[PDB]
Amino acid sequence: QINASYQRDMAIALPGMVADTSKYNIDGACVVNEGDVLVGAAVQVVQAQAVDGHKLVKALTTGTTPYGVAIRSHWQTVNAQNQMIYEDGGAINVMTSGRVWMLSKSTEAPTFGSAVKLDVDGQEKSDGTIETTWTYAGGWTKYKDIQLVEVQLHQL
Amino acid sequence: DMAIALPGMVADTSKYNIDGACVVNEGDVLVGAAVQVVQAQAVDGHKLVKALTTGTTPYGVAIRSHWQTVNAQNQMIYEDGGAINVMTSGRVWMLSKSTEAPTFGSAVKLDVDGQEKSTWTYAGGWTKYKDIQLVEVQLHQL
Amino acid sequence: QINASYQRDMAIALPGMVADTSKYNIDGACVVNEGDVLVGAAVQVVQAQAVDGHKLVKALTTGTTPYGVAIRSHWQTVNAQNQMIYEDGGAINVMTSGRVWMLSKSTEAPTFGSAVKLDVDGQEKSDGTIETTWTYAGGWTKYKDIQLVEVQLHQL
Repeated sequence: QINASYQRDMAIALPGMVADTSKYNIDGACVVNEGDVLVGAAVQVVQAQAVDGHKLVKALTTGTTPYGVAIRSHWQTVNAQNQMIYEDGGAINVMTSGRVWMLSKSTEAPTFGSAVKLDVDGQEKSDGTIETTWTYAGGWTKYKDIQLVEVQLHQL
Repeated sequence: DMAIALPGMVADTSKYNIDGACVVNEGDVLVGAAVQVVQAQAVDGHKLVKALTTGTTPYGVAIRSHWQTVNAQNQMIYEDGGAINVMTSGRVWMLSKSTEAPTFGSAVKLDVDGQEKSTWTYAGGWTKYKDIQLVEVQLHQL
Repeated sequence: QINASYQRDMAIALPGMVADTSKYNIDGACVVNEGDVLVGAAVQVVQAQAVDGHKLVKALTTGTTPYGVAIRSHWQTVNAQNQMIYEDGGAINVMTSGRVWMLSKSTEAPTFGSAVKLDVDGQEKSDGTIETTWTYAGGWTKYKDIQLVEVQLHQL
């Protein structure tokens, strides 16, 4: 006959979400070429047009320098594979500097200020092959079986 | 006339970044001294700052604030257990122990107290105020 | 009689013009010393005043470190020699971070992300003897008998 009150907390992050409102820069004059990319994964630049002024990007592969991370957008993205993706032949929202949430494949929390190493598919890994100049921003969390890590980005 | 500058005060209005979600874990922090991140909580998002020690990587420089911190001394100080402003990118005046101005664009080195001994770079400002010998430092975020 | 209509396109850029509205930084507390500076060419620092605060700049020279690139302005520039120049003893708008259109004297288009090399006179050249931290941004065009190149400047 006694009443019961309960309490629940929200999750703090989603893949490809901008971590906070610090100094950031979005490179939005790019176009997806040769396939599709995942929100929360790194991309590489294929070529930059001399006159038209659009860069050509795709998912990261072996032996390629990353350029940025795709970020969430409720308008520019299409829903496929139960998640947000960017389809081929369309404008993309690439983040080049700032704090972002990234998909992870590691199993242990990282160290603040250490260098970020990626996997061959553009996802963070504690023992990846591709080396970057980015550093960890401190965040490390999970959303319903999806691991997320907070990454600091600076311009190339 | 007027004094030229004070420790912990931002030099110019160029690109700057200030992290206000921090707290002094232990001891007191002097305004205008470098700080380091002892522990960054993964979920809570707060950074525990401390005065620079031997063989550690600096993070930023504590700045002044007339409301966040008050003190009975002439010089401002951050008390233990209080929110702290730390600037991570931009030009700031800093405490120094050197006596001659170094070359412009040189890479500066930090003492064990958080001071400036004989990566951040020199910006070109070298003044004197009440025997403090401020130095102007450019901080980048890596 | 058959009616006719015509078409013509404008140019893309001008020497010394700011490329786009990405994150940039202009250092306006500078003074020109010992000579004239061409808009769209790199500059060097000869003395930074310790108390007054102004910086003394001049055209680039052999065995020196460049600081930035002067930009266009319709109020701070004098019209001499059928073009815009910065005269001696006047304030100059010097850019130290961002994308800019810069004078060039090479013959082949550059590759994205590679390092920039300068000539003795302060103009971009593919085999110059001066090393810079700057990179190429992909723009490469030509005004009337003038070559231009898009350059990304990082803060020194």
